[PDB]
Amino acid sequence: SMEQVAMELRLTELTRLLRSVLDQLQDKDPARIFAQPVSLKEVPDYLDHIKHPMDFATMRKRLEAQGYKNLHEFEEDFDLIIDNCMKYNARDTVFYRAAVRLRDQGGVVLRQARREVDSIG
Repeated sequence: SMEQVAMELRLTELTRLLRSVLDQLQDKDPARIFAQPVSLKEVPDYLDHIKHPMDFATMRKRLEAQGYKNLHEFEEDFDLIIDNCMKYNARDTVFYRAAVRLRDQGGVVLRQARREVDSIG
């Protein structure tokens, strides 16, 4: 149908916007601490601690399959990156600290993304 097409154009444009959001958030991680899945070879117990692992490469795979229906879904995944780290790693670690800085800096990008998603529909 023409409606299904219109819908798919909206999803494609959301994907366009979320791809830009993703690039902006990932720039706030210049150390690349969150770029890839935590290695289960290198942290073999990880899944005993963290039930839903997340990372920026995993988000990008989902993004490129148009797997985020709305900004809320995307933000859920971003928040998992941060919250997983802040639980697994102690407060005094470079990892925890990287997550705090990512959360704080990402807030700004996400605040305007939400306005853009609502604004453009």
